[PDB]
Amino acid sequence: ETVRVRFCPSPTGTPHVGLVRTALFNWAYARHTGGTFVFRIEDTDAQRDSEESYLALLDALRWLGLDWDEGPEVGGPYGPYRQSQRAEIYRDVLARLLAAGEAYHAFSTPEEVEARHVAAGRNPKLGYDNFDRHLTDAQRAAYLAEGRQPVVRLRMPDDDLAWNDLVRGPVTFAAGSVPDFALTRASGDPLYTLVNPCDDALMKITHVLRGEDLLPSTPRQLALHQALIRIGVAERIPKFAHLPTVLGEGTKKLSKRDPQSNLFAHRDRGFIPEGLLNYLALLGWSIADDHDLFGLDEMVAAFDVADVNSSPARFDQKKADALNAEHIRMLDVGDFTVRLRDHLDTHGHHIALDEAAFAAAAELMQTRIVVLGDAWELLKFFNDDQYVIDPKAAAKELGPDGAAVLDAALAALTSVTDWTAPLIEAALKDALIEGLALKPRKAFSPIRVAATGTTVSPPLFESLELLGRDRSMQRLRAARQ
Repeated sequence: ETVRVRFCPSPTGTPHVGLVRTALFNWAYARHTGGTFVFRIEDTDAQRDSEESYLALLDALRWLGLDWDEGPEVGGPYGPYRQSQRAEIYRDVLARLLAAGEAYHAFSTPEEVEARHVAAGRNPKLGYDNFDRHLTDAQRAAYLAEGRQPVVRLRMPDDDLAWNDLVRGPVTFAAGSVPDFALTRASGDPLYTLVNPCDDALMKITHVLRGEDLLPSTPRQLALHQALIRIGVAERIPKFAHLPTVLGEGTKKLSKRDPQSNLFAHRDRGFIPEGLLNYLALLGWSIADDHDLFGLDEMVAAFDVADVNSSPARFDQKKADALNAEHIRMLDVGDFTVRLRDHLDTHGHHIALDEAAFAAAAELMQTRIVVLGDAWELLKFFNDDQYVIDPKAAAKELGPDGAAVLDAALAALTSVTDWTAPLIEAALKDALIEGLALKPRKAFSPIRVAATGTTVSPPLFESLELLGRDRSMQRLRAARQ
């Protein structure tokens, strides 16, 4: 205590599920511990789609129910929260590192390092060789008079580089194996190698939780974090927590070009935020050994990032859909109906039932869909303008024996006093099973097609009710021929 974690993407492209898990895992850990969840935009390197992506990231976080405590809109005591608005801070902090002799200006060309390696017998493949450490003030001034644009490098300590990862356990880099690293470009502008730990340090981050594709960076940042305390910019080093990389369909990383990495594809299909949050949570974590179905409140009580496994998680759409279905099934019918109706509408797929008739239809669909979008195909027969008898269904059901069936059905239905599913059922059973003596599945099949256009449909008798006497009869009579 008090825990401060951070979600700090670059604004490029739609938020991917791997990145959103990181978001989720920090939000849960903050919320678990009584801590603070900091939202920092890493937009020093602005690309064209950057506002498109910024807007996309906040929408992801706001759809899924993940507020931030400090960041965009809300502010905080440690701002600004856009890296692009902190250029002054980096330059100052670079000034102090330099003055302290924690960092130094380097002038070496890669050809010059290469030749030194060559001269040494060493392989050039090795990185920077720390040469520029010992430059004379004469050598420095000379370079500047030549027009050489130095970059700023951090002086690494000379001992073993290690930390105890919260997920991976102890990780060690050999002493002297990681070269003094660039903090700026030739232009003078700070790199991620400076801005990331500088901001973590200054925003007082206590725990870093991030994809393990960043792991290598960590001994540089610990080295930087250590200088920052010496210079008085910080007083603590954060703990690191490297989260398992999410796998695709081959044992490679889940691709950005692969549709299932895209958060909004899931949303577009009709994932509800509850289903996707439960899923994403299981990407490197279990809540218990006896179950994997939980809401967000149960997640927050239970989540500690030390139980995250270093074993790679594979994305399982079947598992995802399965969780979404149970979450759909878990909503109270009022909430679900308003979610179903809005999904459909805002997709141009408005079902032409009134508020009460739709409510009935939605109650039938709650247990028959894996996603919200599944409804369109099940329900669109309620729309006169979407009605189409499917070629296969009319060929199989609406032939020779279809005639007596539709004839008998039409006969039975015309005397149904109150048009209600029980009485429709009671009439249709008496005329078709009892009367014509066929198996229910063969008695009701062509009736299904006449009313719905297809061979798979919501409960048939409820469907006939919602459709009204008039349209049922109308559809059945036209179906004969």
